[PDB]
Amino acid sequence: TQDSNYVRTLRQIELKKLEKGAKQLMFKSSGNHTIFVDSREKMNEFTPEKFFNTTSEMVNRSENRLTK
Amino acid sequence: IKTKKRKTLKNLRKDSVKRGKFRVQLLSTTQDSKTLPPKKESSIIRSKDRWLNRKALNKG
Amino acid sequence: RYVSSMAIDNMGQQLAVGFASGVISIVSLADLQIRLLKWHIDSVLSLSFSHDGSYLLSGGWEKV
Amino acid sequence: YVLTETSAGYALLKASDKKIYKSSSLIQDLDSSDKVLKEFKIAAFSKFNSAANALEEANSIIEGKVSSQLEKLLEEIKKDKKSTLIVSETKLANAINKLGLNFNVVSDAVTLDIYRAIKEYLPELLPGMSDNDLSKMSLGLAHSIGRHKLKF
Amino acid sequence: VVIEPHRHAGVYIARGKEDLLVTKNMAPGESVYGEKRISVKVEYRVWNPFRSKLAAGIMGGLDELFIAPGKKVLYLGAASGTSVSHVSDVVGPEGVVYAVEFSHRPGRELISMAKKRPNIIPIIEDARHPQKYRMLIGMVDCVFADVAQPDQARIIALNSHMFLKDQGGVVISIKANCIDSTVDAETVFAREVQKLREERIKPLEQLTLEPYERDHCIVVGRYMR
Amino acid sequence: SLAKSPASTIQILGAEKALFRALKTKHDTPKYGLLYHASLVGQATGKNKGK
Amino acid sequence: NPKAFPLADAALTQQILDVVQQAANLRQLKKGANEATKTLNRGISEFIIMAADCEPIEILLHLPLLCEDKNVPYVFVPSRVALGRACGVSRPVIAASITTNDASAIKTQIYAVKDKIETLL
Amino acid sequence: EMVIEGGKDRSIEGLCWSNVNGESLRLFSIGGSTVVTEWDLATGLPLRNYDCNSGVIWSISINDSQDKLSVGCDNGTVVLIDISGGPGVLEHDTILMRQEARVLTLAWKKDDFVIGGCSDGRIRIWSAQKNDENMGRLLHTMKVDKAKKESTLVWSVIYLPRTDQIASGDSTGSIKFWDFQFATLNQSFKAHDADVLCLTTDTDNNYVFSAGVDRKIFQFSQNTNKSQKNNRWVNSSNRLLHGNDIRAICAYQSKGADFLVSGGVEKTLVINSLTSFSNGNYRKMPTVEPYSKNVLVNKEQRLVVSWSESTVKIWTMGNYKLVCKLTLKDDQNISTCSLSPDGQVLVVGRPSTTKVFHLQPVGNKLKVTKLDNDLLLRTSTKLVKFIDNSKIVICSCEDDVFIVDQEVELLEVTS
Amino acid sequence: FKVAHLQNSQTNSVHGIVLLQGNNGWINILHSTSGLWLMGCKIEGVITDFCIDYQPISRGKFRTILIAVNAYGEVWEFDLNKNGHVIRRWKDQGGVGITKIQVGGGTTTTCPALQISKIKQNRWLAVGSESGFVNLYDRNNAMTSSTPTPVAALDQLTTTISNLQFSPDGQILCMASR
Repeated sequence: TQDSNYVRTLRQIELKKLEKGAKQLMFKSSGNHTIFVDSREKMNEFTPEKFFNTTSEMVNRSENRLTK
Repeated sequence: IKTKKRKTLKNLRKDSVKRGKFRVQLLSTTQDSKTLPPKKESSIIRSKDRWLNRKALNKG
Repeated sequence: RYVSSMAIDNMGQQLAVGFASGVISIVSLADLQIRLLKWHIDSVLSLSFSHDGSYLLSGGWEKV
Repeated sequence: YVLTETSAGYALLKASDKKIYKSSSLIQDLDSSDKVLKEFKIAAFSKFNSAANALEEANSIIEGKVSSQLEKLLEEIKKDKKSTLIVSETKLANAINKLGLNFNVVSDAVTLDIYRAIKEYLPELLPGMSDNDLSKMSLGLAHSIGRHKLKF
Repeated sequence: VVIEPHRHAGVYIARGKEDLLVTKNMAPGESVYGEKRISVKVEYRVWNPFRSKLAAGIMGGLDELFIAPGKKVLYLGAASGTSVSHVSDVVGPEGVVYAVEFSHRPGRELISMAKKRPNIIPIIEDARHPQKYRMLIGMVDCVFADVAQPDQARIIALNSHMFLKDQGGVVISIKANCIDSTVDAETVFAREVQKLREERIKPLEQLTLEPYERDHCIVVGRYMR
Repeated sequence: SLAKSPASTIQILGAEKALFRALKTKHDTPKYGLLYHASLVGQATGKNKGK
Repeated sequence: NPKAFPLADAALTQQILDVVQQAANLRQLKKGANEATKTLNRGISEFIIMAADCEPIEILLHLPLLCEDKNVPYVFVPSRVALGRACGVSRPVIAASITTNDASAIKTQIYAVKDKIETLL
Repeated sequence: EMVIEGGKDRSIEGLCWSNVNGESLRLFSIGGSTVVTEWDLATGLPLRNYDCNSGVIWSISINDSQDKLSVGCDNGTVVLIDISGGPGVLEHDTILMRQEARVLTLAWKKDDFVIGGCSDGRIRIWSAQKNDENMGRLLHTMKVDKAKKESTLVWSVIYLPRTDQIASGDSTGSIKFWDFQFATLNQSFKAHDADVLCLTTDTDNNYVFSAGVDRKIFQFSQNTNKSQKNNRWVNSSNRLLHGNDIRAICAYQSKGADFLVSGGVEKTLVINSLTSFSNGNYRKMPTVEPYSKNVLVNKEQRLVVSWSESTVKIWTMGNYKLVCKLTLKDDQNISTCSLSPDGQVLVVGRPSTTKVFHLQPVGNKLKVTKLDNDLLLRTSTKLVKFIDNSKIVICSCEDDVFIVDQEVELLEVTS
Repeated sequence: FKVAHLQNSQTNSVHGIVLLQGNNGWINILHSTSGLWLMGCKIEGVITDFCIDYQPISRGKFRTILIAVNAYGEVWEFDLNKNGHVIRRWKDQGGVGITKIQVGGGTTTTCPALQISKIKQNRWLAVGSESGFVNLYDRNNAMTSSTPTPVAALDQLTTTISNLQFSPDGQILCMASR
């Protein structure tokens, strides 16, 4: 029972290190973004920088896009 | 034209195409949403009639 | 509508009319409401009740 | 030719309309106000405006969270008794003080629109108060009623 | 060590040793719930996309988040300060958040953080009766919903028809299991955006926030009239 | 935060350094903690003050 | 008791106590409120069963408060006596935590009962 | 009297009336979807599509005193909908205590309890009595005798108020009567050979009629004084009247009307007598009585148009030859139609829009072209009847009478 | 099965019934001379055991009650001298795996009455369980409560109760485990 106590407190150390290490990281989002539009031409077009505003740097990663 | 008429029909009728990471859905019309109740869920309607036409009751 | 059998139970509450078509009909004698029992495919030849009146023996042209 | 009962604390406000009672309870689509349409349609008739007294504030708060037949509403029935006029209540569950004695009350499906207008422009013309003062008296009433219901 | 701004002021990205999202302070000096504090002379509280729900929508990318530093916002579902603290940080001392909840067990810490911030005013009444807090405040500039009740569309429809000015914002967080389990998120979210555009809410975007929550979505819309 | 802790924690609540050295090497943990100065534990004598 | 949220009906409580009996035979439950909260802290509990029968129920209704932090299912059954019979001791048992396992023989029964629990949340 | 049509891929599985005394009739109906649909009887349109907040609705029932509405859903939920707010306005009330299997049929005891048969072979009893301690939680569960080689589904549940029982038909064919208090079976009959889809009762609960996919209607009677003082139903009678199935059964009983009405997979209706079921006579209705027509002819070109759901077809006499058809699928539902004399322009018209098509006989075929008119495209049409080759008269679903190609003054009626 | 006595209750004619415990909740009662199925009583759950109680009514008339227990602990009492209809439904306090119910202190099926006037009402009712717990109810007062409390819960032997029998006077109960 005391070496089970030893392994259990080692496990709890790593558990707390895990949770308050993952609390201070940032993970890349992966969500199905959906945009609702009007009749058919707004859907046929490219969504023309409606929130990208550059098609090179600030389009395809969404953790912070920008408006210059 | 015989082998792709349903293809061009569905590809012109259907909406919500992809744009890279995104997907551009159409919103529907108050016309249809206020003239009709929504369609049946074919899953549950098929479940009920497939049950009433299961093989264990010998229909004929 | 020809009747070939009849039986009564020990209280006179119900009565079994067995017809030549094959059916049986339990009438309830206090109010003359009937209940049909159809198994005999030929004429019903014999009916009896049990003592408590809750079982009806019947016999006909099938040897059953 | 009508009044409307609007509250912000213990301070109740029976604000009269700049049109007829039928015009108030019939159209309601002509305000669309930026500020001037609500300023023209508005008329600060009666303001039973109490203070930051916790007793009066929590009393009208309980009467707002329940049926609205409080003493301030009796004061409004006193200060609007002209010819059994038409009133616009906020909540339909205040039916007792809505139709208790000589007041043709109406609160249905456009009364909410005119309450949207007058609640959008309460502080700009109805009192002699300012926006931070209205938010401070609202949060004082809110903390009072919160610590009253949620015990300590 | 380098703080860059976001699309919405009051929301920043602290890049450097940990490129992680962050808001300002309206609480001078202290954290509220043990969130990490970064100073760059100026104090900053880290938002978490897992501990909170709006931060996950920001991290998934919400362009016209109507929570914005020149408004006042109505929060129907916090139960505790862990999200409305960051909403008061982003709305700043100019405006006001109305954090309205029903279950008074974590309403204690809700009122406790509303003591520290005058930005946050609490309401301890259920959000299907907005008439019980008619007499407290009206005409908000953006509603937020985090209720996990089945009548989400009806509750926020009543709150937006009573307290939301025209052309304002609606942000609703929808859990799929609180409406319908055993059927997938795509059908239940399409059903809820149709249920919400039955009211005068033009839907703008939905996103599913998948690395932070299982089977959730955030739907934004503009209140028509 | 004290109420949502188990009763074993409330037993050893004061003696954290003795507890965690006696767990991080495989030794015997304390039995009194901050609760040693209660009057009932004062009335007890022997191993039954641990009890 | 009014403040014992989700309480099970008879069929669900019969299958809850059946899986409690076979977990007690497989030595896969921690019986008692302090052992249940220890498994809640360590994150090795599948679901928590409590008894809506203790005369202070506030000696119980604190492990809900850290069940809703670790999103572990919890349920109430009406009898502490019957929960003690199911756990297989001679005393009444107020709370019991079915611990986690991945090679367990009754893993499917545990999963079925915990899904029936989280339907009523 | 009237017909309320629905369109493509629309069905209707349950429907209930509601008439609070002094107010208008109200008609709610579920389809195969997540909403309840309340119809206003004037126009013949839905006036409300209330999306119930849990899953796909399998059954619907109306409270006694008709202020609440149960919808029993596919995810095991029973949702209460507050009806008494006025015609049209429906509120969510309470989701009752959940379960695993889908609840396939509902009934109410009174305003107090709600009984539900589910697809796991069980019959739950919830309490919908507001301001009780056990409101919403399921009080009892009963289990019917399962089939040996397939799953059992309880398909029909009714409450019998004269006694205190629940009658229940399940998919083994067995019909069981359960004492409500003590929640337990009194007697089981092994009546049908396959499922019992629908069962009903009369006013004083002297009879219970029942029917299902084995297409016989069974009658269970308790009319004898000994039957009433002993609480003993007997399997009285049995009739074979339907051709394929019986999916719906109901009963009406008044001073000059006592009939049970039944219909099924074969499309016809059947009327029998309630208190004289086995003895008396019955009437099998025609499968269609065209009070609203789907066919009309024009004497020029010897041609005839006919419209089924969302397609029209035209053929000529000669033999006969199908000259043209219009499977317009921009449409979803059809309604009435008329042709011009000389056979030039067809006009099809439904309660949402109408559309007019020029026709030109190109020989052994036709050529059909839409001619645009947005007034027609916006108007609701019931009847179009062609004053001239160009002028038609339009009756709108909101009681307007236009004359196009404009307004008839129409006096009002005493209400 | 269990064998018991039943009275016609329009004649004073008794006959033996055998009572068979079936699958769903069913008890099939049938005549002990002719084998005719008389009636059936269904309880809701897993039927595990049942017992027969008798109570006298007048000179020469008694009434037979079937007492059947769920596995979960809820007990049905069926009057079966009339049609097999429930008269009481109560719940065992505690007890989760219920294996064996027994009555005693009067005429049980194991202390049977030789003469119809010697039929007695049973005083005690023991519900013995899978953990070895035996609740003991005193039916001189525990026929009214509908959540009756046991007069004692015995716990002396620790594995599954498979026999529990009352002595004919009703002063000893015998717990036994196989």
